[PDB]
Amino acid sequence: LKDYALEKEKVKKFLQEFYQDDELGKKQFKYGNQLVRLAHREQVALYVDLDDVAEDDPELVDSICENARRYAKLFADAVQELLPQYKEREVVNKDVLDVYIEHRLMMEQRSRDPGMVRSPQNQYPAELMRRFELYFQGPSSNKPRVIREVRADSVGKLVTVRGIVTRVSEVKPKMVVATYTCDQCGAETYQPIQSPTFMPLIMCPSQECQTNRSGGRLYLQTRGSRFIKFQEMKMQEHSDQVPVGNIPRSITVLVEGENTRIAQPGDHVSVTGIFLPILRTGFRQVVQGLLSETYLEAHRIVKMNKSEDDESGAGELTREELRQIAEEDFYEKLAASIAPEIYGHEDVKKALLLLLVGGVDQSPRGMKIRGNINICLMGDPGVAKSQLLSYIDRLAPRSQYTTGRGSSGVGLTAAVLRDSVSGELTLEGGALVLADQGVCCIDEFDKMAEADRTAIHEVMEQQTISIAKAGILTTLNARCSILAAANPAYGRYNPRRSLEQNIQLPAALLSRFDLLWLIQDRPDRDNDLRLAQHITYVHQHSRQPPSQFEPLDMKLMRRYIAMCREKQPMVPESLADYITAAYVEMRREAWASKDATYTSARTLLAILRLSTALARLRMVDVVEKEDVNEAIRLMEMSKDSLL
Amino acid sequence: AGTVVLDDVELREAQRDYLDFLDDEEDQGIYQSKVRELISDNQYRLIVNVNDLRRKNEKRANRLLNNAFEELVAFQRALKDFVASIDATYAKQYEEFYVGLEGSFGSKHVSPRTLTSCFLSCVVCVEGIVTKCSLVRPKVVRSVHYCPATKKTIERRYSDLTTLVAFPSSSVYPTKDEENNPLETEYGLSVYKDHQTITIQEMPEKAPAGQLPRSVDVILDDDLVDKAKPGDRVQVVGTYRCLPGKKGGYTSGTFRTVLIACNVKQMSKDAQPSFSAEDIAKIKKFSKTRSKDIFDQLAKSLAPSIHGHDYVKKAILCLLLGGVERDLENGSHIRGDINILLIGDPSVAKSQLLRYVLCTAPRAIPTTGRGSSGVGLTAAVTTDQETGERRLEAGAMVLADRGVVCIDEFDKMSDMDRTAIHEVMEQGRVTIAKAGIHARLNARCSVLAAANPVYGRYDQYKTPMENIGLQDSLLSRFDLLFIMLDQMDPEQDREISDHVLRMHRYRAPGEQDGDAMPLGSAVDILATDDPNFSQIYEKHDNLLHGTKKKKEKMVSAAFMKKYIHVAKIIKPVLTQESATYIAEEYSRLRSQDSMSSDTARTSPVTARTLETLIRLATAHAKARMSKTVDLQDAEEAVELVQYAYFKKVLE
DNA sequence: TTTTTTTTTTTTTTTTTTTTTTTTTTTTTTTTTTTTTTTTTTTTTTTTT
DNA sequence: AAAAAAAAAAAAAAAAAAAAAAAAAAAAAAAAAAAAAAAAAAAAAAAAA
Ligand SMILES: Nc1ncnc2c1ncn2[C@@H]1O[C@H](COP(=O)(O)OP(=O)(O)OP(=O)(O)O)[C@@H](O)[C@H]1O
Ligand SMILES: Nc1ncnc2c1ncn2[C@@H]1O[C@H](COP(=O)(O)OP(=O)(O)OP(=O)(O)O)[C@@H](O)[C@H]1O
Ligand SMILES: [Mg+2]
Ligand SMILES: [Mg+2]
Ligand SMILES: [Zn+2]
Repeated sequence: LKDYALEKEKVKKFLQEFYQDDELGKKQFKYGNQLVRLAHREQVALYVDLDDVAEDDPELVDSICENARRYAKLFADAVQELLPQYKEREVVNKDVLDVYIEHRLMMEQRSRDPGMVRSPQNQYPAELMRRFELYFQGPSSNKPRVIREVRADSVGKLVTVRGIVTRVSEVKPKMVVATYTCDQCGAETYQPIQSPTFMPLIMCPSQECQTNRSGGRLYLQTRGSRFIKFQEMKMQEHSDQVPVGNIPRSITVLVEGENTRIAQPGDHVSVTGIFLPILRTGFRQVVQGLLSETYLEAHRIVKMNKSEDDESGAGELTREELRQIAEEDFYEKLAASIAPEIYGHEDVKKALLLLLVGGVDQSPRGMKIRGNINICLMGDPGVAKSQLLSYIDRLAPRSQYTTGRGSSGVGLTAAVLRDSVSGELTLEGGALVLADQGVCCIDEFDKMAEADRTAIHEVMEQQTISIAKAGILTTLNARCSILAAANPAYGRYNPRRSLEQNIQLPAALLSRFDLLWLIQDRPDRDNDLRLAQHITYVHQHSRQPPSQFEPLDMKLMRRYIAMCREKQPMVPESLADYITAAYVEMRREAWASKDATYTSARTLLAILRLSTALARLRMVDVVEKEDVNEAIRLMEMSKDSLL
Repeated sequence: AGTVVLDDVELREAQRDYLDFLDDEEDQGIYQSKVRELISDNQYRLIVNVNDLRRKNEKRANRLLNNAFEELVAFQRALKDFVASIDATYAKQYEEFYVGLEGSFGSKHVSPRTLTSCFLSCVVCVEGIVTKCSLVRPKVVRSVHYCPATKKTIERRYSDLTTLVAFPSSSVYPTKDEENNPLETEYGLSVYKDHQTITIQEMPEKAPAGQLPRSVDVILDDDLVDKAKPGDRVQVVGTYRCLPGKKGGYTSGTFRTVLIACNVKQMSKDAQPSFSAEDIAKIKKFSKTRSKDIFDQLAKSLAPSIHGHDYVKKAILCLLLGGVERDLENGSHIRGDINILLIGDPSVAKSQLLRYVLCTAPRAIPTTGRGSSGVGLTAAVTTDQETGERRLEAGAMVLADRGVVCIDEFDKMSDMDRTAIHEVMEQGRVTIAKAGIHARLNARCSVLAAANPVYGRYDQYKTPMENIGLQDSLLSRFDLLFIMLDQMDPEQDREISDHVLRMHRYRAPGEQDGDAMPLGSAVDILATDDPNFSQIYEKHDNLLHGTKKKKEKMVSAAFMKKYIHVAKIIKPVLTQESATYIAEEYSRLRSQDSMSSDTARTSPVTARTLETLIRLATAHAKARMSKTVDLQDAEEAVELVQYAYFKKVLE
């Protein structure tokens, strides 16, 4: 229907004279600069934002979104033609593929014969000599689609979907152009690969071996060939977009090139790409017809909404965030912003913020002490333990939420599972691995299987998982902080029994928890009325009642916490005696009493990492005495409910 | 050889008959309206009741039920003509308009067991349960190619030869130009329709007991694909056909048969009800005319065969109506589902209340204490075993999403199962994970459970804690707990025995004529239509042997179903007077000194009790169709909670 | 309610059969057509009294 | 003027090679599926104050 020479001129015109004031208001050619950067081989990926294209040619954006594979090819053609005139120096040949490109180009010039018309097969395939790769960023005027509803009517179209990443293969080399050499001639043979399989060539087709009518067997080699970083992921529907009685649907996303190594399993992502078929020929197909599988050829992969990425590299922000972080009540404001719909539990929220920020990991002369804070909320029924855990799951960047026994066994640990790219046995992690450097919220901790409690022992202290079962012999790597929620021994605290007889945790597991918080709800008229007013306001308006400080948005909380995270403070010597005295005093009162939990050196280490976290929240580089004071006070408030 | 049919007399007559049946404008234009309606909401399949066709043209009806593809292609030509007449632009926007069939199939109503070879190429209705769905695959129906060498663009069409002979030239995908120039396919310009194969098994409760089940393969084409999922009880109407084998040279004479669906439908209990304008007028009249005591009128009319338990019936109405889910901006969730537990003495009609809600409520799932075990109750994770991948399997409480799980003998359920349902009973979701897959399935259900106390019978002289053998964590998420007690009072016995004996004497009018026995045996079911997928409604029941006589009527079951469906959608908003009353009420409930001595707590009072005060008040307001939660609603909620949460211990 | 043996039971495969599908594949005669002869039926230049 | 000749010269019949056309044409191997059974890990219910 349409003429692609004119479309190529259109996309050339867009690339050459589109400008924006992004550089601090200075008017830059957004894509000409990148053509410069990738003509000098300083850049590989060119993300063509289609919002930019739509500013001056919405019909082009419609055509792109309707074919989306013709236009990716057109854009690659156009940029490849524009690169020579944007090259202002000579590339340093940073790579080994670059040497092959340079030798091929130089040989082609050397035997040029510019006026002689060479065969269509006597040329280098375009894909063999590109070194860049071009991707679309979907127009924002396209509303994201739901994985279930991306069907045959959108094959070939550019669509945007979002879901949880459930499974990512390892990055492995996918052949793009298979290069062969001959045993007779000295020409190279190229076989661009489009299918998932290919039959390697046997005889060479070069001009010399045809003239000579020689054998000319050709040999497949990796050295001149083109591979691309390839990776296959499975992405899954979000829970709040599944039909009522249904399970979430998956989609295969084929990720190649510079989009690899972005998504990890557990990530919430938005993927823009072309919905494309794979011919699926070969089977003993029941039905006649050209049936095919489907996949999303990823163009843009964006983590989001709990695993947001770009803010991390954008730590520089407004003067405001400077002024709130500088404020003295910043710690109180961040603590209050944790689940504002839950009323009360101010100190619990302070401790939870400490778990999110965490302490500093020590590595002294090969004896690792982990800076993770593990917290257990040992509480009465209906005191909002699960709500706090679910909130912390929605907040923390790498967080997995686990209730009683749905995620038991290999749902926490790893399992060996078959792959598809290589058909061998890959290792897949469970909740403790999917939360490797984040939080794992274990709800109903007390009703957990004993094997899983043992695994949690070894995770909490050594921060690994040792498996020596039949198919698996590995030490997984689980650097997570455990946020546990449990009920006392008989579902409710019994003041007639002893504290550890209510906790029903062994001393070893009880010591694994830096802060173990008792939450009792004794009735009382004033506090019950206040709690009821808060709850009824939340029901009435879907928001917490207004207070003096507006709670921070969960994006701001993530950014503030992440900005705190890279702030390793050191305990000074001037605090050594103060900390030691606090620990000794705490230790003495532990056995002076008859209603105290197990206390050990881990209690000191808990003081020390809690105070390090508190110092970190103030963005200081040394721990002060107020941090140690706040750590001590939180440690007493953990059991304050007993009084 | 390529010929065209200059004149097919049969095709002409068939198309004329079908267009005549569809025009319908003189005969109260039902299909006229149906076609304009599918044009309106942008569909391209018309569901045609074969009873209407049998009325208008019986000869077509027989020909269509017996020669399915010929007649269906004629009828789809006629339908495209009709759509083009009504709207030519919409008609050109779709290449094909399909006709699905509906209604009563006499002997063409089968199960996967009785679907035999005497039905090949006939339209059949098959009922069963989905055992496996395939992936939804696109099948190319029109491939567009571009030759960069010559700038030419070609297109190649592929007819649906699924059940017809396919010669190998029919399925060649063009890769080269005639000059052997490489073609490249235009995926966004090519046309693909999506394709899916399911297997329908004979329903386990319909199959002969002890025999292995029988299945049928079913083909689903575009817009019919995602209509069923494994474990669904569906009705599939289609053509029964023998699939072509692969070009051989020797054949064993055996053909794979398959059902090519022309319509798929679910259990009609779970479908959106049809609402004639008179029905909406009647609902508005009901709600507006009787507003103070409408809730009690609906409640006492709930399970008419069960005498008494009026508070239990009010609570069950609240469960059927539900609170309103809160969806906070930060993603936090508060449930609007009401969970009810009945503990009682033997034979106090609590299994009967569970069964009534099973009959009445949409998406109600049964279960007994040990009939479901964890994985069978919540979801499961299995491995596909043919692709090597993890697969999620929905259990009872996922299938009951936006529905009810009616758990009976809840006490005899194992402790691990109740631990498993803790998370569903409050968060309305099932968190499940093996290592290759993790998911958070939606299970937004309300649990109606029946249990027996420890020792089988309730002990009046023991604390309800010592008598209900459940812990405060499990009890507290049951937001209403009713001790249904067998008191052997003689006047109560008068009342109950009278009611029961009166229910054991009633004959259904007309159907029963004096001595009839109801049963039918394994053929009589397929003889007539299924009252599970089948397509003037009064308001009050007429007086009969159910009741003697008085100045208070009985809401009809059908009207109550329609009314509850309408009222369930309402989202009454809590007012400030209601909020203050509920807050102070809850604060008073928590403080024990307000409640007498010798009166124990059946279940603990927590913040969940406040949430359930709100939920019950909201459900009451829904019943009145208020759009606001007024003080009467809050009072009814508080009195229900007050009745449920305390029991008098005797001595 | 901490410890402990049968029980499956989901997952790895392996077997393993039965059935459907796949893969492989020039030579040899015959016949029309054209271009030749060849006997016979004319027919067109030879001469006489 | 006709009477022998003595060729064309047309036909039927033959040959007579070509050069093209026409006519013959299952069994052996594989794979996939669906079903089994088996080693291992995992999840149940009987034990006692
Ligand atoms: N302090 C509170 N503020 C706001 N809401 C609360 C509070 N306490 C309880 N709730 C409400 O009560 C409901 C139950 O809370 P949740 O399920 O978190 O209890 P839980 O601590 O998990 O109890 P269990 O130990 O039984 O699991 C939630 O909807 C929550 O909103
Ligand atoms: N109040 C009542 N009104 C009408 N019928 C009743 C009543 N009480 C008992 N019945 C009759 O008793 C019979 C048994 O009732 P059901 O099976 O529901 O008892 P149950 O409470 O479930 O007993 P269990 O607790 O032992 O399971 C039913 O057929 C029911 O009709
Ligand atoms: Mg909880
Ligand atoms: Mg019962
Ligand atoms: Zn060669």
